[PDB]
Amino acid sequence: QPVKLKAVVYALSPFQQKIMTGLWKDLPEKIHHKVSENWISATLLVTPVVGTYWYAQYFKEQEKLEHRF
Amino acid sequence: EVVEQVKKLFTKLSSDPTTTSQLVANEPASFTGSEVRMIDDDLPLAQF
Repeated sequence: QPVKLKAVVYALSPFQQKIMTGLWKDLPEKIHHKVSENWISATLLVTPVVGTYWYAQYFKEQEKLEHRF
Repeated sequence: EVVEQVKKLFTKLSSDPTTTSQLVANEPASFTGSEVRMIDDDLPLAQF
């Protein structure tokens, strides 16, 4: 079923705009946004992997030293 | 007779030195590829 919309849209031709310079425009703010929104998500993905890996190396090292005469 | 009445009546004209060819030269007209879409789905016919 079609929607029934009322809007005004202005568009400029692709051959009247700069195409690539927008990739490195306000670069610091982009990084700021990415770390600000996603630091909780990155912690919930990185902490269990690194924590479990670190414990396994910690376990294997001690177990290797108890069996050593 | 038209020339004589024009000479008689059209006396108090401005005589400003501004000339149309200089006006178009300092403010030229250029074409910009672009579009405006006025979406209104209550009108019965579309016109573009």
